[PDB]
Amino acid sequence: AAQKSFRIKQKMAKAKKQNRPLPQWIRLRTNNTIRYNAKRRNWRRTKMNI
Amino acid sequence: AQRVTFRRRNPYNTRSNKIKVVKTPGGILRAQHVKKLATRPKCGDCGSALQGISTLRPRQYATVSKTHKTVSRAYGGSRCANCVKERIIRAFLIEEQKIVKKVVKEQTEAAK
Amino acid sequence: AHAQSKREGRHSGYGKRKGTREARLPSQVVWIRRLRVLRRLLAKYRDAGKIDKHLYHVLYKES
Amino acid sequence: GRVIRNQRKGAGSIFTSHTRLRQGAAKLRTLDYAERHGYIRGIVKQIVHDSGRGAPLAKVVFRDPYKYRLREEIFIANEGVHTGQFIYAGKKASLNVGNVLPLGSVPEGTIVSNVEEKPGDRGALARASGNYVIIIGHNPDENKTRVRLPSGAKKVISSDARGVIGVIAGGGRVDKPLLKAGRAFHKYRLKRNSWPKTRGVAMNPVDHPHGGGNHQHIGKASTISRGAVSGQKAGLIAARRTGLLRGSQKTQ
Amino acid sequence: AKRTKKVGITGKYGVRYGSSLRRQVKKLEIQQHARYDCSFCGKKTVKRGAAGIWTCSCCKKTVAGGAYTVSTAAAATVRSTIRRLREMVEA
Amino acid sequence: AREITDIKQFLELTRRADVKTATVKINKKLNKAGKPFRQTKFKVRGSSSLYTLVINDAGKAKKLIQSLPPTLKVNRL
RNA sequence: UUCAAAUGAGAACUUUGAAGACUGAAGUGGGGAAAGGUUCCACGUCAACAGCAGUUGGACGUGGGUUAGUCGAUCCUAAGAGAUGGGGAAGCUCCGUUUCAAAGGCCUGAUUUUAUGCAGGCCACCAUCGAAAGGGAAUCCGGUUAAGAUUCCGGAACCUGGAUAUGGAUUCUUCACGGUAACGUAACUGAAUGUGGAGACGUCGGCGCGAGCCCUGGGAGGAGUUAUCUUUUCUUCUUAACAGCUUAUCACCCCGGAAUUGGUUUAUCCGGAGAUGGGGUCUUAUGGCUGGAAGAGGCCAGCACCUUUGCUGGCUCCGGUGCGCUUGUGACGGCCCGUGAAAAUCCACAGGAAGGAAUAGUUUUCAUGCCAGGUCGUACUGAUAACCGCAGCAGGUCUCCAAGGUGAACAGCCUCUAGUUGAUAGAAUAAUGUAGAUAAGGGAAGUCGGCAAAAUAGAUCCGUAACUUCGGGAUAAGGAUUGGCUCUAAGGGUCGGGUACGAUCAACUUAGAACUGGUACGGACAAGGGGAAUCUGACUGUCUAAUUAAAACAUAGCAUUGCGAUGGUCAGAAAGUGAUGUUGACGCAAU
RNA sequence: AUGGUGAACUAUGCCUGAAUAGGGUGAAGCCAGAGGAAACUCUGGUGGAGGCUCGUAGCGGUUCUGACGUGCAAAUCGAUC
Ligand SMILES: [Mg+2]
Ligand SMILES: [Mg+2]
Ligand SMILES: [Mg+2]
Ligand SMILES: [Mg+2]
Ligand SMILES: [Mg+2]
Ligand SMILES: [Mg+2]
Ligand SMILES: [Mg+2]
Ligand SMILES: [Mg+2]
Ligand SMILES: [Mg+2]
Ligand SMILES: [Mg+2]
Ligand SMILES: [Mg+2]
Ligand SMILES: [Mg+2]
Ligand SMILES: [Mg+2]
Ligand SMILES: [Mg+2]
Ligand SMILES: [Mg+2]
Ligand SMILES: [Mg+2]
Ligand SMILES: [Mg+2]
Ligand SMILES: [Mg+2]
Ligand SMILES: [Mg+2]
Ligand SMILES: [Mg+2]
Ligand SMILES: [Mg+2]
Ligand SMILES: [Mg+2]
Ligand SMILES: [Mg+2]
Ligand SMILES: [Mg+2]
Ligand SMILES: [Mg+2]
Ligand SMILES: [Mg+2]
Ligand SMILES: [Mg+2]
Ligand SMILES: [Mg+2]
Ligand SMILES: [Mg+2]
Ligand SMILES: [Mg+2]
Ligand SMILES: [Mg+2]
Ligand SMILES: [Mg+2]
Ligand SMILES: [Mg+2]
Ligand SMILES: [Mg+2]
Ligand SMILES: [Mg+2]
Ligand SMILES: [Mg+2]
Ligand SMILES: [Mg+2]
Ligand SMILES: [Mg+2]
Ligand SMILES: [Mg+2]
Ligand SMILES: [Mg+2]
Ligand SMILES: [Mg+2]
Ligand SMILES: [Mg+2]
Ligand SMILES: [Mg+2]
Ligand SMILES: [Mg+2]
Ligand SMILES: [Mg+2]
Ligand SMILES: [Mg+2]
Ligand SMILES: [Mg+2]
Ligand SMILES: [Mg+2]
Ligand SMILES: [Mg+2]
Ligand SMILES: [Mg+2]
Ligand SMILES: [Mg+2]
Ligand SMILES: [Mg+2]
Ligand SMILES: [Mg+2]
Ligand SMILES: [Mg+2]
Ligand SMILES: [Mg+2]
Ligand SMILES: [Mg+2]
Ligand SMILES: [Mg+2]
Ligand SMILES: [Mg+2]
Ligand SMILES: [Mg+2]
Ligand SMILES: [Mg+2]
Ligand SMILES: [Mg+2]
Ligand SMILES: [Mg+2]
Ligand SMILES: [Mg+2]
Ligand SMILES: [Mg+2]
Ligand SMILES: [Mg+2]
Ligand SMILES: [Mg+2]
Ligand SMILES: [Mg+2]
Ligand SMILES: [Mg+2]
Ligand SMILES: [Mg+2]
Ligand SMILES: [Mg+2]
Ligand SMILES: [Mg+2]
Ligand SMILES: [Mg+2]
Ligand SMILES: [Mg+2]
Ligand SMILES: [Mg+2]
Ligand SMILES: [Mg+2]
Ligand SMILES: [Mg+2]
Ligand SMILES: [Mg+2]
Ligand SMILES: [Mg+2]
Ligand SMILES: [Mg+2]
Ligand SMILES: [Mg+2]
Ligand SMILES: [Mg+2]
Ligand SMILES: [Mg+2]
Ligand SMILES: [Mg+2]
Ligand SMILES: [Mg+2]
Ligand SMILES: [Mg+2]
Ligand SMILES: [Mg+2]
Ligand SMILES: [Mg+2]
Ligand SMILES: [Mg+2]
Ligand SMILES: [Mg+2]
Ligand SMILES: [Mg+2]
Ligand SMILES: [Mg+2]
Ligand SMILES: [Mg+2]
Ligand SMILES: [Mg+2]
Ligand SMILES: [Mg+2]
Ligand SMILES: [Mg+2]
Ligand SMILES: [Mg+2]
Ligand SMILES: [Mg+2]
Ligand SMILES: [Mg+2]
Ligand SMILES: [Mg+2]
Ligand SMILES: [Zn+2]
Repeated sequence: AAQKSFRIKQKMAKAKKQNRPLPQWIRLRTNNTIRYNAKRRNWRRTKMNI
Repeated sequence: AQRVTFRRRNPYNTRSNKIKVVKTPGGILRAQHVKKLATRPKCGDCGSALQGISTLRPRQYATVSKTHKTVSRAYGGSRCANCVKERIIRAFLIEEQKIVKKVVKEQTEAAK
Repeated sequence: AHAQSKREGRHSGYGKRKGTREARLPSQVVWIRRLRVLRRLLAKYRDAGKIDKHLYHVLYKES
Repeated sequence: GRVIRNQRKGAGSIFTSHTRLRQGAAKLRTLDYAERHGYIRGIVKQIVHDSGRGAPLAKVVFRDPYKYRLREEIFIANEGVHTGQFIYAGKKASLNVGNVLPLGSVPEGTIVSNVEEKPGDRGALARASGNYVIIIGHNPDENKTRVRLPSGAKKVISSDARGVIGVIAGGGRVDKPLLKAGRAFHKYRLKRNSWPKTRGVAMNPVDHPHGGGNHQHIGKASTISRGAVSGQKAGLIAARRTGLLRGSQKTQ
Repeated sequence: AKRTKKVGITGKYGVRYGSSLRRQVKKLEIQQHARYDCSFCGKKTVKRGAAGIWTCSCCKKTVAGGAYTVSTAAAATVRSTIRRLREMVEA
Repeated sequence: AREITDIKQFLELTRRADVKTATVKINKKLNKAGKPFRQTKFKVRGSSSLYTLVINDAGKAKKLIQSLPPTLKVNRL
């Protein structure tokens, strides 16, 4: 890093949008079943493997 | 006491990464990157730095009035003049001897 | 205050001396000075005629 | 067992020549019209060091007679040849050190180097720091010429085959003790990866015909047949005699 | 004042390699570093530069020569043999 | 980036087609050793270089400032 | 580590002030490469997480933030990789990379149906990928942000492409003059084709000079100490790219003609192939003064007021020193069976096809002028918490910058600047520990074994054996000396001398002599135990990462073998296939 | 047994880069001088040689058969080297 390829900037940027908690309004829909976000990620817990 | 950092992302000490510490109007020390040095062009005959000709890294010779890249003589910016001297002398003399070689063996054929 | 006292030949005895004589002042450095100075004297006396060339040239090679 | 060392060198991986610094390949001029009906002049613009070579190369430039332009060849410098010198290449060319002549035209006794095997293979015989060949006779009908090589082996090649007058430079190179490991180190540095050499006797059986045992010993005869198969041939291959050479050498 | 009874330039090698070997080198080293007479301009300015190559300080001529010395004994006989043989061809 | 001294060449600069604006500068300085004196630099700005003409004489400056084209944009100090 | 304040339900742990310390410029400072990917910054904020805690965080929630013609990429080529005409292979695919190939595109001319067919002449180079440390067009300084900056703001530049118009230069001797010459210059035409240079190159050594740093005098400022003493201690006093003029060791030219040989480096080279001498010519590394540019920056004092925050004055000057340190660089010298890349790219010259003036032509390598410069990366960590080791792991992980003292020193030890003060805490100090020490008399009696420990140590002088490959053995061994202070002597630079000496300036070295002390003084730090033999390996060098470092491997040296290419040796399933081979017996291969 | 994936560790070659305080020794070459009938021999300097030596960084890994041995660590830590 520190001087990256646009391919990698993307995945990096895509991964930044996926790093939010559940939108709580979803919690309210009929039959809704998703308690929490089970696909979250931390920079110092799981590495992206590029 | 005042120390200093490279100004480019390259962190290693190479020929294209030479530094030069400098005092700015700000009163601070600062690195300045220094282009590699120019070397003098040379005689393609004797081999010396050929005098009268200016010296700058090659592409910089295209940003320069034509006089900086020449001297005003036969074979000007290209051979060292004592070289030109030589190849004039040898030219004359060998062209002359050519005459002495011809008419002499023009006699051989007639006296044989 | 100290450095001054140094200037007066102080604190320079065998006791306060940890590097060798050579390291403190390289033999060669001493030489090169001396010879540069003999050399430079000759050129003076000769550049004035105080001494002639034939004598100079002997001194040079002797120096 | 493991593939033994000498087998591995053929697949040429970490073995291949160290090529990079080398003036180019040394060669005679192509065998054109000029050089086989007359002769042609050029100047040695430079004699220089080839890397991994014993003998100095010789940059020698000529005119191209079929286009206005210079064409430079690369010669191995015979002894005593010098920059600025004129060099002659051709059947009808005078016989002084440095010139290249067909072996048909040199009186016997002539000493020559970098000689062609077939004519026009641009040099191929005695090119090494010191060596040369001696023309020991001619046979006009079926124009052959007989020469002695540096090996002492006598050979007969065609007379049109060229070779150059004189001996190769760098004489006596092998006379100086290498002296230490580093010198050979730097010797082979610019040749190929063949040094240092472990002894097959110091390895285990997996590694070599000689390997293993509770003492270091070849354990069977080290003179190995010609017909011997890959992975067997290590030691004195095809050895017809063996032991310290008593008495004079020199091919009778 | 004489510094070494015998080892000469070979005195760099200290105690190593064995006397005999130092001798063989020394002989050849004295040959290679030595300064030589120029056939062309006549000053003793020919000095070596990598095995085989001999070049004049001034006048800048370069001769190809022996590995450690300028003229191989061999080569020089060869110079003469060719002399001889050449001569026959004109006369 | 360029210095000028010809007080005729100067004038013509200030009438060049591309020379839009210019500025006049005033430093107190000192003379030889004894005393001070008022210096004045006449900077003209071309499309690719700032020519500046130092006039060390107070008198010459007062007359020069009037020679300036009235269509020129002068920045005083 | 400590005291206090503030904050908060709550404070050993957060913020702030104070105190004590630490890292000590080979950093716990300032930045980067790889790797991470938002951790960067702000606000909110503690359920989990940070092996005590928590009001704090690299955690949680929510947002904000990475600006380029000039920095990189992009282009170039390196080892190598790899399509294609081919040839192998049942086939996936293997070979080959210019090789058994009909391999392709530039300049302007021919058009004035017209847009671009043919007319010359070339040129045979025949993919492409491969470097964010190699090659390479061009930018700096000041200011600015919560967080960006050689990227924004401000000022000043430069490069490349494209357009071109005025000025100048040039020509009736058409394609300039000048200089004896080296060569000068604001210019001063030049197709094909050829040729030359630059790109472009090892390492060590001393010596010369540059820059930054270090040291230091005077003056102008601000600060510190002042029982006492000190014209004191500390600190500010700066000048970018770019441009003009000027500046060089080297090299070369002109004059002249050398034994009584001279010139000359620290280092012994130079000259009748023209020295010493005199006079000139060039390279512009580097430096000087001016432009930039004092308006900036830096230091102060003197007025204003919730504010944005101003407003007004000043000063920013002159020098010294050198085996200093770091780096840059030149002229040289040593070394080699080692002689220490390539291409893109830029210029020059040889050539002279051609085009071009007097009623007006040629000229854009002189000046000035106009338009344009895309795409992607730009945050931050770089480590005793941002990377890899299951982790905020005593491990690992490529590099630049570098102050004062002591000392030989980039050592150790103390300090300035900057940064830390993180590592659960409290009370006691039993046994046994781990780590650090001392011990009367004896001195290895301990033990497999002096294991461990002790002893030694710097520097100056004196003194030094067998043996030896004559180079060593050697710091052999053995000795003496060493502080403080006070003096003496030796060692240098710069100037004017008709064609003997005078005058001043600035240095630590080295030897000596007094006095002095609870006989101490390399006073901490730092720093070799020696000796006589046997065995074994010659030596330096190498290995079992994680129980073996050795006498084992290597080595030079010695010797033996194979081979002249239709070949030795070795690779492959094959082959119009491959290593040795850019090779040739002073060689390659095999012991 | 068949078919696949690895040289981010490590082994070795190539290509292109980068890195190493201060000391001791004093090899060729060079200058001046001394003796000697001669042949030749000596002294003082200068100079800076080496897979040389003292020793940091670096690289390594000898001993304590030291620490640790449910570790900081699936190889580390200390001193010594
Ligand atoms: Mg940066
Ligand atoms: Mg280097
Ligand atoms: Mg680069
Ligand atoms: Mg010129
Ligand atoms: Mg010039
Ligand atoms: Mg000396
Ligand atoms: Mg002097
Ligand atoms: Mg002399
Ligand atoms: Mg190859
Ligand atoms: Mg090897
Ligand atoms: Mg071996
Ligand atoms: Mg062997
Ligand atoms: Mg074994
Ligand atoms: Mg077997
Ligand atoms: Mg067998
Ligand atoms: Mg065996
Ligand atoms: Mg045996
Ligand atoms: Mg605490
Ligand atoms: Mg606090
Ligand atoms: Mg401290
Ligand atoms: Mg240190
Ligand atoms: Mg820390
Ligand atoms: Mg990270
Ligand atoms: Mg975020
Ligand atoms: Mg933060
Ligand atoms: Mg809680
Ligand atoms: Mg955590
Ligand atoms: Mg906790
Ligand atoms: Mg808790
Ligand atoms: Mg967040
Ligand atoms: Mg650039
Ligand atoms: Mg691009
Ligand atoms: Mg292929
Ligand atoms: Mg490419
Ligand atoms: Mg690059
Ligand atoms: Mg800034
Ligand atoms: Mg912003
Ligand atoms: Mg920043
Ligand atoms: Mg701007
Ligand atoms: Mg502007
Ligand atoms: Mg342009
Ligand atoms: Mg003119
Ligand atoms: Mg070319
Ligand atoms: Mg070239
Ligand atoms: Mg290079
Ligand atoms: Mg200061
Ligand atoms: Mg610049
Ligand atoms: Mg002169
Ligand atoms: Mg003159
Ligand atoms: Mg000196
Ligand atoms: Mg450095
Ligand atoms: Mg060389
Ligand atoms: Mg050029
Ligand atoms: Mg122009
Ligand atoms: Mg385009
Ligand atoms: Mg940044
Ligand atoms: Mg950073
Ligand atoms: Mg951190
Ligand atoms: Mg991690
Ligand atoms: Mg993981
Ligand atoms: Mg860790
Ligand atoms: Mg930090
Ligand atoms: Mg702990
Ligand atoms: Mg406790
Ligand atoms: Mg006791
Ligand atoms: Mg006793
Ligand atoms: Mg006893
Ligand atoms: Mg006992
Ligand atoms: Mg025992
Ligand atoms: Mg016993
Ligand atoms: Mg012990
Ligand atoms: Mg004791
Ligand atoms: Mg012995
Ligand atoms: Mg002994
Ligand atoms: Mg005393
Ligand atoms: Mg005195
Ligand atoms: Mg005096
Ligand atoms: Mg050994
Ligand atoms: Mg092991
Ligand atoms: Mg194992
Ligand atoms: Mg060992
Ligand atoms: Mg071990
Ligand atoms: Mg033997
Ligand atoms: Mg076939
Ligand atoms: Mg690797
Ligand atoms: Mg060193
Ligand atoms: Mg020492
Ligand atoms: Mg050393
Ligand atoms: Mg006498
Ligand atoms: Mg040395
Ligand atoms: Mg060594
Ligand atoms: Mg050692
Ligand atoms: Mg030491
Ligand atoms: Mg270590
Ligand atoms: Mg090692
Ligand atoms: Mg250990
Ligand atoms: Mg243990
Ligand atoms: Mg335990
Ligand atoms: Mg050590
Ligand atoms: Zn010569």
